[PDB]
Amino acid sequence: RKERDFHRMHHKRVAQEKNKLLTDLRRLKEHYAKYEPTILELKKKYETLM
Amino acid sequence: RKERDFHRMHHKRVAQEKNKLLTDLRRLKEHYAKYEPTILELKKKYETLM
Amino acid sequence: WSTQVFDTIQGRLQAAVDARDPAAIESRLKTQYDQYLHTTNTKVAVFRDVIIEQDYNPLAAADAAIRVPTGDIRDPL
Amino acid sequence: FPTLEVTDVYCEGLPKQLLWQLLGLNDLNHHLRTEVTATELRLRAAQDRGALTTEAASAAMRPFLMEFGTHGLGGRPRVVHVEISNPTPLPASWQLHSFDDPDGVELENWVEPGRPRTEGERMRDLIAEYKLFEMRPRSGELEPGARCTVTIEFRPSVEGSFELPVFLHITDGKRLRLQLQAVTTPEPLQLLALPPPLRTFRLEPVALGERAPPLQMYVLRNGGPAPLHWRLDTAPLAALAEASWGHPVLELVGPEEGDIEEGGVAAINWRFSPLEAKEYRVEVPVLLGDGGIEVIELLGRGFAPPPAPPHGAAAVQLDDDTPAAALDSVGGDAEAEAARAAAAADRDWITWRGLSSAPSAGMAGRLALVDHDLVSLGVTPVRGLTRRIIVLTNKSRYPLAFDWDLGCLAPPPLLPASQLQLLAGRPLQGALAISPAAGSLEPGERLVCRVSLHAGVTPQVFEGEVRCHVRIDDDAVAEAEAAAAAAAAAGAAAVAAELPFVEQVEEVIAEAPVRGPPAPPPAVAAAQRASRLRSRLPVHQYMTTAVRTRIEPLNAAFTATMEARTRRLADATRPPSWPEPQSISVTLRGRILDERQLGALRYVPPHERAAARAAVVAGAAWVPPAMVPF
Repeated sequence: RKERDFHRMHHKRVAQEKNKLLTDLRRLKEHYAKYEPTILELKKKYETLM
Repeated sequence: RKERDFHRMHHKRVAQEKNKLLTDLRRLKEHYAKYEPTILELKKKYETLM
Repeated sequence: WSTQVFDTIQGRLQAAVDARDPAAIESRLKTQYDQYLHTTNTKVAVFRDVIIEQDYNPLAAADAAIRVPTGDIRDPL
Repeated sequence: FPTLEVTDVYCEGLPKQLLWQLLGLNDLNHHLRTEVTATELRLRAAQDRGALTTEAASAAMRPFLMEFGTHGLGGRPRVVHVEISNPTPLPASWQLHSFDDPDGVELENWVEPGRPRTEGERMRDLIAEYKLFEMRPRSGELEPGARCTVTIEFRPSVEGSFELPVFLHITDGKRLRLQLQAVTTPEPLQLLALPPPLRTFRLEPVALGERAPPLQMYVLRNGGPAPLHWRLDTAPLAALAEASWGHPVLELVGPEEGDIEEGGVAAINWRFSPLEAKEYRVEVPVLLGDGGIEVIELLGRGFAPPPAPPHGAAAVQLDDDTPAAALDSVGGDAEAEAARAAAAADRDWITWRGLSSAPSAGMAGRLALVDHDLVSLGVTPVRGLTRRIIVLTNKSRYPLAFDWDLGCLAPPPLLPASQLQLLAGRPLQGALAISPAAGSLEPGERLVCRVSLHAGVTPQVFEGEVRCHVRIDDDAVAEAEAAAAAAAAAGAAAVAAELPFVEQVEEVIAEAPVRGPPAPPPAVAAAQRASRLRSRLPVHQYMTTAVRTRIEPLNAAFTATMEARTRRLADATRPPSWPEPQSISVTLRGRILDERQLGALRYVPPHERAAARAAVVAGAAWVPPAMVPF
């Protein structure tokens, strides 16, 4: 039981850290999907200019 | 004993997944850092072309 | 959670509420309420927590209630 | 050591011999029977303390392939019933284990295995997600001689290939890995039945100077996908003939091409006529409708018989079958008996210790039982009429229509002795018949069916499969229902006789005040009230009209619950009986042998040499003479 509890908390804390990384990844992805349409619009203006 | 073995294998697996997620997050940070200079570069080229 | 707890408790609630005949329920509640009516009409006053539990014992109604046992819960685990 | 044995395996529409061969159960039974198990102790030690890993265990455990072949997408799932028994007196406890699958551990807020990023583990995880491979009993325990009836089922719902390793893990004993290998094709791509014993077909050794080499039958099955268009290139055989001083060897007798239907049987006859005692390895390709090789290797040897005595000094006629002395007598060559033993392990299911040749598994859910599956017709003379009996029993409470079909064993449209030329081009070179072609059978009624084989002039060895189709007798059940209806009508007539001319209101014409149904007697009203209060709608789920108007989602939930309660009645009202028609099949193997070959016991298996000698010395097989033409 002692060994089981030790491995339980190691596994759980690792899983929690993985979930935190996933949330951070979501945040950055949203933050830069905000920027991407500006690049697309500049591309359209560039093409029209040529 | 079954629980401790189970938690050991899944602890190792989630640690590996966390490491992979960290590497992917670094690559994503690189790409996002590549994003923002493109807006400035496109703006300057747009001005020069027009 | 549904199947282990709620389905089990509702299934045990049924086949007990269903088992109870409506006529028996009516007769039971009638005996109780007529006992209360008789003690109200005879005695000058009615008090809770003061009854003699001899002429009128209302808690028998609570005794004659469906009791359901318990099994196991998955959410609490 | 407490071990296990597979006695028999049942699957839908597949020969028992073919299933045993595909699962390679000979090797499994051998390994589970005898092994020192030196490394299995280390394997158990690693299983303890959690050191074992699936990949390392598979790499070190020598997996055995559980081949389910290819399945068309959306086809019926395939079920495998395996009977596990204890040969050893010690009771045997066994635990099918696979670390990917749960090991009896309670999961509480533990994230499911993440993105594997390796396609092998990914395929394993999709198997786990969509229950593609499932074994029902999981862990079990058996007393000596018990039967467990394990079931393993595969669900062809996803596309692509799938390999899942599990291992038997007997508590005290050997631990063998089984790799369930299957592919589910979203598109029809023909894949011929390709078991390892059939890929390298071990030809039975034959006499060097045999007047007529025995036709040997090779059976091809379509498998899961669309019907298979096969064509066999004779060019390698022609090259062999050219190398062999222009003599025909390993000749094909049937058609060069053919079109096997889905789940069908096609038989091809080979003539092995050797010129030396050396091994004759010949490799032939099989071109399918779509591009494919499916190459087949044929191996045979030379018998090198004892020199034929001159007529003056011939052995007069009026040695034990079991010992290896019999094998040595059937071919003096050292490797001829080795080839014969290899062919026996390849095709003769009788010699396999584990197999029981009994219905065994599948007791539940089968409409009927053949008392003795895997029946062997005895070795027969040239024009021999050999009969056996097979009894069929209806376990179902419903009548069963029993029809008989022959895959490649059909007679040409018994046979007249003079006109045996009709047998030309026929894979069997015989006429199989069964006394009941198609008969109805009441529940719990056992029927005797006489299977009779009338052989032709060409010596042959056949290992065919005969199908029996069992269906629920709609005519019989309808007749029973009609009889019940007639009885009800008679009872109604009796009631009418009791009460003369009971009035029934035909219709109503402008009943000026609206008249409701007549009031039931108070006791009946109370009973109807109690019936209504039964199946009362649950308290937490009953939304009053006010609450439904106030809260739309509660109104939608109430409507959904009403729809569900209405739906619940339909399933009960539907008669769940009348299961699907079931096709059982029995494998028949026999040896049509020439008189010379029978007298010399040239090709009789050692298992039946006693019967062969009996039939030679004292006439034990009938030869229907009929009437001579002249």
